[PDB]
Amino acid sequence: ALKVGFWPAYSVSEFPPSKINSRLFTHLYYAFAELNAPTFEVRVPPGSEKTAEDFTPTVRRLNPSVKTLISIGGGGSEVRDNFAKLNSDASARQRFVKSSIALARRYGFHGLDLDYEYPEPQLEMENFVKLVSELTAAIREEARTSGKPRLLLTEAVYFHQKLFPWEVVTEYPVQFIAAGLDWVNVMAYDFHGSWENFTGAPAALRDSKFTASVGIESFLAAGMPPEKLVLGIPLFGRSWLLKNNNEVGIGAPAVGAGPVDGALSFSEIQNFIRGGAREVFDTTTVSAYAYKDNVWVGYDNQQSVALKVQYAKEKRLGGYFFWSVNQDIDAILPKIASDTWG
Ligand SMILES: CC(=O)N[C@@H]1[C@@H](O)[C@H](O[C@@H]2O[C@H](CO)[C@@H](O[C@@H]3O[C@H](CO)[C@@H](O)[C@H](O)[C@H]3NC(C)=O)[C@H](O)[C@H]2NC(C)=O)[C@@H](CO)O[C@H]1O
Ligand SMILES: CC(=O)N[C@@H]1[C@@H](O)[C@H](O[C@@H]2O[C@H](CO)[C@@H](O)[C@H](O)[C@H]2NC(C)=O)[C@@H](CO)O[C@H]1O
Repeated sequence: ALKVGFWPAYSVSEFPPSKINSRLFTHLYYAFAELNAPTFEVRVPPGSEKTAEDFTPTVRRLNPSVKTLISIGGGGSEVRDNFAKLNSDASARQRFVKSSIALARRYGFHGLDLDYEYPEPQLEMENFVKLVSELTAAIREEARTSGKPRLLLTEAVYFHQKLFPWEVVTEYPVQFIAAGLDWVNVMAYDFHGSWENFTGAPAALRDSKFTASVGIESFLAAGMPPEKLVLGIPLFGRSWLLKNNNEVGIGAPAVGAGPVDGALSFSEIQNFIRGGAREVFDTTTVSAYAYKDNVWVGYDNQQSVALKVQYAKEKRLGGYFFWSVNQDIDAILPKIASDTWG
C-alpha cells in the first residue's frame, strides 16, 4: 500500500520538510533535481544542497519507516527540452545515468523519479526508452557493487496510456515500464481549468473522456500490472472567474483564471470557504467546488479523496500520491486517504 507525497523545494520558507506529517506516508519525494544541460551532471539547484541533504533525516524523525525518492525534471517546457536533447545523445545519457545514481546516494535517498512531460512524439518515446533501460541496468549494477538494496525507480505518467487519447502519436510501453520501474505516478488531474471558458471538475474520477478512471482503465487494458499504478490526487484546485455571479455550478460560463493564476492550494481553498465561499460536492464527477462572488474553484475535498482512495483499492492499484504536500498544511486530505486505505 503505497502512500506517496511530493514536497517541492520552492516551498521551503513557508513549508519546510519538518512540517510534513510523514506518519501519513510510505514514500516522500523531493521535487526537483535539475538535468543541468549540457553536461547532464544531475544536481539539486546550487544553493539548495543543505535542504536536499537534510530532507530524508528530517522526514524520517516522525516516521522512521518512511522512504524517500528524489525526482528529476518537472513539468514545463525547459525540462521537456532538456530531456529531448539528453535522450538523443548516448554520451549524455551515460553522464545522466551515472550522476543521477550518485545524487540519490549522496543525499541519502532510497530512489529516483523521472518527471518528463512528455515523451512524445514517437522519436522522443524511443529515446526515452533508451535512457530508462540504461538507468534500470545501472541501478542494478550499483546494487551489486555497493551491496545495498537497489534504488527505487519511478516516473510520472500522463493520466492516459496514450499520448494523446484524441490524437495518438505514441503511448507508454507498459511491459517495458513494469519490468524497469517499481511503479508509475499517474497524474490524474488538470483535466479542466482556466484554458476553458466553462467551469469543470479538474480531477474528475468519472463522468467525458478526461477522467481518472478512464485513464487508469487505459493503463490496465494495455497490460500494466495494477500494483504498478499509483493514483495521483491534487492538493490544489483549478480556479476561474465567473461570467455571471448567479451561474455558479459545473459548466458555468467563465472569463479567465481565478486566483492565483488559475490554481489555489487546498489550504487556501479552506480559507476561501471560511471567508464565505459555498462548498458543493459533485457526485457526478466525484469532486468538489466552491464559489463566492465571481470566483469559482474545483478541487478534491475530504469526501472525494476518500472515494478516490477507495476506488484505487477497488481497482487493485499500488496506492495513491499527492501533489503537493505543502498545499495542505494541516494534512487534512493525506489523513483521510491514509485512514481510507487502512
Ligand atoms: C508530478 C507532478 O504533479 N508534476 C507536475 C507538477 O510539477 C506541476 O506543479 C507545479 O510545479 C511547479 C514546479 O515545482 C511549480 O512552479 C513553482 O511555483 C512556485 C510557487 O508559485 C514558484 O515559486 C516557483 O518559481 C515555480 N517553479 C518553477 C520551476 O516554475 C507550480 O507551482 C506547480 N503547480 C501547482 C498547481 O502545484 C503540475 C501543475 O503544473 O503539473 C504536474 O504535471
Ligand atoms: C486538441 C485539444 O483541444 N486538446 C485539449 C487539451 O489541450 C486539454 O489538455 C489540457 O491542456 C491544458 C493547457 O495546455 C493543460 O494545462 C492540461 O494539463 C491538459 N490536460 C490534459 C488532460 O491533457 C484537454 C483537457 O482539458 O482537452 C482537450 O480537448
